[PDB]
Amino acid sequence: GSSYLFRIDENTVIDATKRGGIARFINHCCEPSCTAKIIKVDGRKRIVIYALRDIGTNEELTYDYKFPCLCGAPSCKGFLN
Amino acid sequence: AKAKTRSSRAGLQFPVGRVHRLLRKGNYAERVGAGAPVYLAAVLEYLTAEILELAGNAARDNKKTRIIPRHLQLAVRNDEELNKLLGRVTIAQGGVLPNIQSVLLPK
Amino acid sequence: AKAKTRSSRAGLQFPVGRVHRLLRKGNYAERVGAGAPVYLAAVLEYLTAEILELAGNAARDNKKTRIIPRHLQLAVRNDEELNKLLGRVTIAQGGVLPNIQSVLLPK
Amino acid sequence: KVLRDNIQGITKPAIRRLARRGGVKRISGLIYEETRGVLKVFLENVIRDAVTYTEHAKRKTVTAMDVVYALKRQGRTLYGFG
Amino acid sequence: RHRKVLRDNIQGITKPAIRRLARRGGVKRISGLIYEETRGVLKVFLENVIRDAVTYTEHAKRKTVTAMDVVYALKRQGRTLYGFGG
Amino acid sequence: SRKESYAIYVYKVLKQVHPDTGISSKAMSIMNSFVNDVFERIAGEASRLAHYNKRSTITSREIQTAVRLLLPGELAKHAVSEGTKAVTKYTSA
Amino acid sequence: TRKESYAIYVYKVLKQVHPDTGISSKAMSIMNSFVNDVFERIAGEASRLAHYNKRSTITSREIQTAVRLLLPGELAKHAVSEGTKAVTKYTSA
Amino acid sequence: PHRYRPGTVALREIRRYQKSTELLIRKLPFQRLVREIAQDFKTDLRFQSSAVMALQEASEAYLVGLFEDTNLCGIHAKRVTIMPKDIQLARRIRGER
Amino acid sequence: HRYRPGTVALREIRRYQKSTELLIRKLPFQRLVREIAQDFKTDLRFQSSAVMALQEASEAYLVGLFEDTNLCGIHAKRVTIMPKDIQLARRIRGER
DNA sequence: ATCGGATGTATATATCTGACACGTGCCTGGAGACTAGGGAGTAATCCCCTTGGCGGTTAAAACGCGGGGGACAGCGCGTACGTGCGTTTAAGCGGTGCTAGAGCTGTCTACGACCAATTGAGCGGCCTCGGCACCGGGATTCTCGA
DNA sequence: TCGAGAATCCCGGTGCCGAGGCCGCTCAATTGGTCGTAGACAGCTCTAGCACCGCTTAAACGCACGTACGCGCTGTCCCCCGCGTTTTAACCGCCAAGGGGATTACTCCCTAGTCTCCAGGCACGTGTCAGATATATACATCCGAT
Ligand SMILES: C[S@@+](CC[C@H](N)C(=O)[O-])C[C@H]1O[C@@H](n2cnc3c(N)ncnc32)[C@H](O)[C@@H]1O
Ligand SMILES: [Zn+2]
Repeated sequence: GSSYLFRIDENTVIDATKRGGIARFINHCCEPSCTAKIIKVDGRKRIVIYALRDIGTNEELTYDYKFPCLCGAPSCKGFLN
Repeated sequence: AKAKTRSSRAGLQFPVGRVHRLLRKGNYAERVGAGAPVYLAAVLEYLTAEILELAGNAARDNKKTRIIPRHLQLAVRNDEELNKLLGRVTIAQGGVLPNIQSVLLPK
Repeated sequence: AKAKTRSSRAGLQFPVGRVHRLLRKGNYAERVGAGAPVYLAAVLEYLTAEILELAGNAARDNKKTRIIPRHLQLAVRNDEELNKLLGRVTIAQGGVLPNIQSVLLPK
Repeated sequence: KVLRDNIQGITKPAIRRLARRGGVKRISGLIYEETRGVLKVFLENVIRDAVTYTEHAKRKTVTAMDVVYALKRQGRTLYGFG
Repeated sequence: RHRKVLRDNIQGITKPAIRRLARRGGVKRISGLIYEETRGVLKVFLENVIRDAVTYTEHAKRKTVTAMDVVYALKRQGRTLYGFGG
Repeated sequence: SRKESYAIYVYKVLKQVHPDTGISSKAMSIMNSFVNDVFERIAGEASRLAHYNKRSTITSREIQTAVRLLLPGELAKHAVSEGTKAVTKYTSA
Repeated sequence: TRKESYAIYVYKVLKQVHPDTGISSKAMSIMNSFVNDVFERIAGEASRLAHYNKRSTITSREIQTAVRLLLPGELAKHAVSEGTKAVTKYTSA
Repeated sequence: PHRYRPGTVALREIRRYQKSTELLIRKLPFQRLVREIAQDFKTDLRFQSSAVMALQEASEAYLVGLFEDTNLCGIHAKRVTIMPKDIQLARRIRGER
Repeated sequence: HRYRPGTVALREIRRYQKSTELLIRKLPFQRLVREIAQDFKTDLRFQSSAVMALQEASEAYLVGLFEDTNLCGIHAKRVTIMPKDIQLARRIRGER
């Protein structure tokens, strides 16, 4: 019950069910605090998660997914989509 | 590691041959010690490594491979220590740090 | 005029013996020319004469014979082209130039 | 030929294009004569020390390094030209 | 003999001594919040000078911050001080 | 004529930290003129420390104390420790 | 042992232009320290200027072109004329 | 018509020009401005073509470093304009004139 | 008899601009220098003419800041300096 | 406009003091003679780069217009900084003691200058190709009048 | 709180040259030797910095108070932004030409180095004189009341 894939280009994904980094663990919130631009490092594209705003000490990060909203935020759409 | 090319004896990539020449026919003091160009070539390695780490770091954000001078001002002015070191300087054809004073931003 | 003491051959009161010593064991260049300490001792005569003209000049305005350091800041900051030369400097125990901004003066 | 009033070629948008890089929002129109009274003051200091480094070297061409030494004199530097 | 960790000697730069430095600058009315701000700007100026003033002695292998080395510390920051030699 | 530079020596440090990226020829002349500037501030400052103390040698101790005068804060502490790491490879081997 | 100064060579030029006027001991130490500072500005600037043209000699021509850089304006037009007067009166005499 | 409000051609052209490198003063009114000021010090001086651009880049990056200092000195008076009683403040603070 | 708000100050300015003694006292300033120098070495020993050279160089800087605090507080059309005036004069000069 | 105090400020003696201008001794750094020598001047070539011109093309500046908002004056409030009066609490001082460190002398060992003898990394030159300029479709989105 | 609008973003294809990779090739790097001398020792003398104490009071400290200045909130008008249309000179890409920079090659004369000399000027001991407190005072700016 978790969508542990990703997309680099439309042909291939980055799975994160069994393998992966610690980068998978951050969840959805419709208000963003992180995005992930796709950069290329030496012919193959890693996926790198920057920040948008000044995140504080132990301030829980967000991420938009852009394909309910259990964040508890009001200023959001009530679903994922 | 090696015997020739003193940099390789020290483990640097900057020449200790050229730096020991440029401490004598630059006329800085009478008699430069033998350890002195080694220490100086290591520091000039490290500050060049500290810039070109941060330069290509913000080359990746731009998404370009090679480093243009615009990436160097973004590596220098974004970093406080480097900024202090390069306080007076102007990097040619290098833009500015993108900021607006936030009074001027709209309501 | 004379033969000994090369300042007296030049007509200065600053020593050209000491200045020619301090251009070799100060390590400024390799080989200092013979005319070079003469020209330099004349300039250091003239700037010392330009200050001590204006220093004792403003000692007569405060009516004292000898020059205290307060007279030196009044000779330097009142000048128009010694203030540019001694721009960075702070003359120790020397006060400031007496001025008020004239908005603050009464009606 | 001996020229005058070339400083009005630093034209009214090109002061305001420069001022946007400083990040200013509204520019009162008296700025455009104060700024040309500042660029002329600044270029008189740089070129007169740049001519002096050529006059010593017995040349008739202000080369690239002789501005960079004239900028290193005043407390700026220029990385990029030598 | 006495291990005194000295703290709050900054409160000896007193409120009627920042008034008289204000007067020699030629300013008229001072706020109430200047007095805990000038001490923030005094402790920044003294930190930069003494850190260079110690380094000049620590290299010279002494335990005295002599007045040639304070003058050289001020000369490096472009605030030359005439009156103690150099 | 032979006008030397630090052109190839910067290039061997770019192909250590970022082994795929390149560098422009304008941003080579900045790093060629960066190294020519931190030289004259380190050997410029360590020609006063070996003159105020009436020494006559730029030893390897002044270039330590030149670096702790110029370089601010945590670039001083890392470049000092990059120095003595690299002069001790020189003295032993 | 002995510490040299510019104390006496100031003192003759004080009695030259103000022949009744004395000076203090604190305000001699400023005028001692001022002469040492105009030295290391001028001989500093006339050393880099010897290096930039790849000569190795501070001749009289450099200190004409180092006074003309540091000294701002009307002091430059005087102290050049006060120099070349005194380099003729050394050479011809 | 579709009218842009007074204020957001400015805050577009701030974010355009701060995200760009290239020269903002045209070169031919800077080639003939430098040759005006050099003609009062030494007559008939040629210029190397790099030594115009070394003067342009050190003057474009001076006036930008001036206009970042007037705009702090203008916001200080609760304004958003910049007047010439700001440039004559931000030069007087920095010890220029 | 309770002379006016403001003109004790202009009598206070003209006294202090025409005088040249040191304004911060000697003994509290000598304990400030021996507090700040504890971070950079322990048991230092200041030569006692280098706690004058740290005084006459420091209050000739604080005075030179209040001459540039006052020029920008006049610029905001008031006569009262404030801590949003000081941090302009340090920022424009390039201490930040 | 101007009074009435009035009160600190700047204008005159007094006279003591310890800062300074001065007089003896000496010593070390400055002056001359002259030596070899290399660094700079002075010719010479030579060709690279700057000055000049022009014929385009057109981005960009110059100009004028409306309209909008930001500056600036005014006014009123309320608060907090100044003024002073009264009162503490160190600073300054001078004085004596004490000693840790600064300075100097002198030995004496490591070590950088310098020389030649060798050479191999580094610069210049030449090929080459891919990273980015440079434009087109569309998708978002960023504002604003609906 | 939004649908039309438009600038930006972005992703694409096609082309350019300038970054990168080598080929030869010289001079600068290496080194392996001498050579004295700079710095590194201990060592010693001493002086200057630190610790303390008693005092004397100048200055900080606190409070009360009233007052003027900051601030905020207005309205105004002016002047700066926005934009369309016309205008013009920047730009690019030619040309060509020659001045001046750059190097080479003799040549020479200035100066570095060494020695021989000696008095300039350094520190010291000296009296003395221009100060700064110590003191009453004539009057400039300031103030409550008129
Ligand atoms: C992409 S994975 C996120 C990583 C996962 N939550 C973890 O920490 O292992 C998707 C998971 O996030 C949760 N999720 C998706 N949208 C969410 C939202 N808007 N608020 C809270 N949780 C959300 C879902 O339950 C789903 O299992
Ligand atoms: Zn939510």
